[PDB]
Amino acid sequence: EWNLPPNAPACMERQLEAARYRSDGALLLGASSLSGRCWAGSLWLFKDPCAAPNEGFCSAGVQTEAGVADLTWVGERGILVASDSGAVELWELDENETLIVSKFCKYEHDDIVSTVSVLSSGTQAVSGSKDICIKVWDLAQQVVLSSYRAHAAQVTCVAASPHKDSVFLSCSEDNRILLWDTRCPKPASQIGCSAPGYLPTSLAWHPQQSEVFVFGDENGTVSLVDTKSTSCVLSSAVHSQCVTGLVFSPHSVPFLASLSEDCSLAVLDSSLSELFRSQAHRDFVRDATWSPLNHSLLTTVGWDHQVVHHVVP
Amino acid sequence: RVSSGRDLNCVPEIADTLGAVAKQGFDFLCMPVFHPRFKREFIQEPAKNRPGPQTRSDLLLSGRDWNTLIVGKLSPWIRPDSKVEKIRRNSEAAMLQELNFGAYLGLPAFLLPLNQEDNTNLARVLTNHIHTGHHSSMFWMRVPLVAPEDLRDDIIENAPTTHTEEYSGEEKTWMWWHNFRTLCDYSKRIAVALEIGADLPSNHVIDRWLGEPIKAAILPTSIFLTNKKGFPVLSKMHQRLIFRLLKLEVQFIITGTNHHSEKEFCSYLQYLEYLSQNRPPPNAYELFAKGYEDYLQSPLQPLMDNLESQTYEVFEKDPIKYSQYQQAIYKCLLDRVPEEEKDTNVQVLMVLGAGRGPLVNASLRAAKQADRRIKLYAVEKNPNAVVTLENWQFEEWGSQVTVVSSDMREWVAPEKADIIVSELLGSFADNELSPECLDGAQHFLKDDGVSIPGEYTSFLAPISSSKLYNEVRACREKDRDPEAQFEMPYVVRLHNFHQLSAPQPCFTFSHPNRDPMIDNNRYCTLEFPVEVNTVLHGFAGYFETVLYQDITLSIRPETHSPGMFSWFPILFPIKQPITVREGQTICVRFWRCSNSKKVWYEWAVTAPVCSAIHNPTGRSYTIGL
Ligand SMILES: O=C(NC[C@H](O)CN1CCc2ccccc2C1)c1ccnc(NC2CCC2)c1
Ligand SMILES: Nc1ncnc2c1ncn2[C@@H]1O[C@H](C[C@@H](N)CC[C@H](N)C(=O)O)[C@@H](O)[C@H]1O
Repeated sequence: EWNLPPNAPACMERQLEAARYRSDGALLLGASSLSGRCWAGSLWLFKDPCAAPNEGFCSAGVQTEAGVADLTWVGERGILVASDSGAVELWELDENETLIVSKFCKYEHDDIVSTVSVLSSGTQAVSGSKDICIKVWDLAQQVVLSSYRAHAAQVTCVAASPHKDSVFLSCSEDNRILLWDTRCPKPASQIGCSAPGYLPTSLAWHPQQSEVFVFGDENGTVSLVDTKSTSCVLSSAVHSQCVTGLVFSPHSVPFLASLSEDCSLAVLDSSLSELFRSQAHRDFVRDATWSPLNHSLLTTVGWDHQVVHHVVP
Repeated sequence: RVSSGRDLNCVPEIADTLGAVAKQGFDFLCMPVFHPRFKREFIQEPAKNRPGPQTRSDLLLSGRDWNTLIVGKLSPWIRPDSKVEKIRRNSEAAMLQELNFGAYLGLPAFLLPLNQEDNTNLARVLTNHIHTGHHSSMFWMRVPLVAPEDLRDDIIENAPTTHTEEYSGEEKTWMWWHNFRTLCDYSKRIAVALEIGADLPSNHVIDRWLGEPIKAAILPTSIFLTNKKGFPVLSKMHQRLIFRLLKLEVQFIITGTNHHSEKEFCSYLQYLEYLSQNRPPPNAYELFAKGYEDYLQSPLQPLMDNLESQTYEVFEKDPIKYSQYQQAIYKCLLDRVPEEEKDTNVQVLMVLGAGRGPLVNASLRAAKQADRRIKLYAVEKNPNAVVTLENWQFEEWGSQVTVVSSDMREWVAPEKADIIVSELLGSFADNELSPECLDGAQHFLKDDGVSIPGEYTSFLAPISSSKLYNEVRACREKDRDPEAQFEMPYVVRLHNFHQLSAPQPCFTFSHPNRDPMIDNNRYCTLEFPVEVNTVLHGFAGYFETVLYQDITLSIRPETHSPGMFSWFPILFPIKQPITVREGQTICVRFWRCSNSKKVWYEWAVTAPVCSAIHNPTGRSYTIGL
């Protein structure tokens, strides 16, 4: 309680959902209250990454109406939020960067919005929900351009391609990983290994090859997939439980951060061999973000309310 | 007025949320009891030892509010039938936890989804919970008219939506529910929350839910069309389903966000209220039968027991049965005595089973309408009704009516009758032993004498109803055969059922019966063409009767008499439900049996599969002579 600036809440809810480093080195935090009297959420900015999760030494903060199931940076001051309320909302950062103010809040999904990703241009975004739909957004115009009901069960993850504004991945509990291209009349294409295995839970594009990606399944296995091959290249049983997220390092030859509900972090090479493992968390590990300033520094958040900074070999 | 609720998957503050939905006009709320995203671990450390609280407090609402306003929802992450063992285990425990919490709170209902084919383990865990402790919560199964896989946009290049139509394939959703409630052994605690879609399926797969225990109908906001003034309305075929559901009486549940931001949320509800206010009002029949829906009544013993004063009182109010009888006597008098004889020929009329005397009055009204003269006998075996009769004949009727206190099979008549009038009919026509009674009494009808009624015919139709099948099952008593409930017919205002084929004639009786050897025993085979997939739970009985010539009474739905509440259908159940496929023929066999002391029915199904012969020997049900 050193400061806690104007508009920022006095307290932060226990369940840390997302952590995202900005290009300038500042750290974005998304959090939910998943128990107790109030089931809400909050957004936080920490220009001092070591100061988190302490509400006292924060740059900015705000309370959302409902929980934060997912979020992402929009450029440098925009914050895009996947909400429990069914709404997708955009929060615009202050010019002094001390207030987080709502820009739009659009109630378009019929259920919890579980996943969001910003497309390469930064003008458009794709959201995924439990209402089984996937939606394409115009961020400047504050509207849905396209709505897609391709899946047969709730949407788990949507990930925009690094460089193509019309391509994105999506996976659902209907056991489908879909490769999208909204230029086609039939935009979705079912991509997998050979035989349908365990439900896909997490997706990450390669930061340099817009043609390869990794997917984690609910059984703790991480796999490498080539799009132009449609064959599963390499796979490893990384975790003992569901893989909830995958984040590549900003390195030349990138390392892969892998988080799981078994409360552990893993860092793997390009051939998916284990380099580092952290059991520093006592609850679910929810997000991982690599430091832009130090490329061997990696930050993880969990439902244990721990913000942890790792040093990776 | 409709009873409706709001479905929500997001509740930041239970106090504020409930207030808002109440102000909007909803009767109840469907909400999670734990946070939908709050996945809990039960087995491996450290997530297992996650500091509490696990959810919010019961103290946040009054006991009354939990009991009447809240419907619980299972957490969407709970997958008891997952292929992953670890997820299977956690979901088993999480389901029990959430269910126990609902029971702890005293919730009136709790929602669980059927969103896939295999729900075996979900069924097992729920069955296990039902048989653990003491609670009376309803379990609503959320199941859609159309499966999500068969509703998806045709937008996957390498996986097209199989365009070739499938009659059975479009019915898969009913088989999801059917299998579930079979595994749970038709627990009376498991009902249906049917999810309506934008594309209503083909009309048959809608029929499928006819006769299932539907307690709620879920309407997503996304299915609502918008009119010229920007208000939510429904398609003509959607209105059709709504009216069918209103007739069945179900609760409606609005789900999804408000997709019409120009107006309030109560507008969706305003429309349902509008639709309910716009139904046709109850007819004369539905006003008297209003509270009898699917209520099973034990078979009456017409000869061994005596009817209560209040029983006679109710039926005497029938707007059609008596005037129809008056007209039948009116037509018969004219036909029997020509104009030139209107003062010389006095017709002898005998009311056999006169009750409290309304048919006697009907006979008097008929004679003074035909301008003919009659002599009345009023025979009644119920000595208590005889009281009413003799007070009537002293105060009003006079010597024109001779009251006889005896059984018609016994009464030694002083003279022979021109016309015998009787109303001895049960719901299956001959199930109050009208044949046997009029047979023992016809010896005092003149050789050219008329019997009113002249003849009667019973009818049968096969039916589907899990609702009624459960009601019969629940009629098990101590100190008798554990399966006797299934071997007797019930008088019931059939409501939540599906008729699987058109009624066909069963047994017929004519009066008088100048047959040399009189035999009332019967054996009849009926074949019922069925054109839907379904489950057979029993046979609805109806009847028709010829009073005189073209004057008739009927409870057969095709030819039913307007306003006549006096008879409800009968239900003949069967021990075990029988699967029937589209295009198959149901073959039933009915026997009418008897000895000197009693009359009973025996019945069996021979196709598509056999049932056990029901009620052999009258071991479970007879009607005493
Ligand atoms: O069908 C029913 N019972 C079978 C009897 O054979 C019906 N008849 C009707 C005419 C009648 C008249 C006088 C005395 C008894 C009876 C029984 C029945 C049972 C319970 N309620 C019924 N209808 C409700 C009365 C208001 C609607 C009909
Ligand atoms: N074998 C019998 N002999 C004389 N009366 C009978 C016999 N069987 C039935 N009844 C009487 O016939 C009546 C049948 C009633 N459904 C009709 C009552 C009356 N006629 C009415 O329509 O309101 C009952 O009052 C019975 O008690």
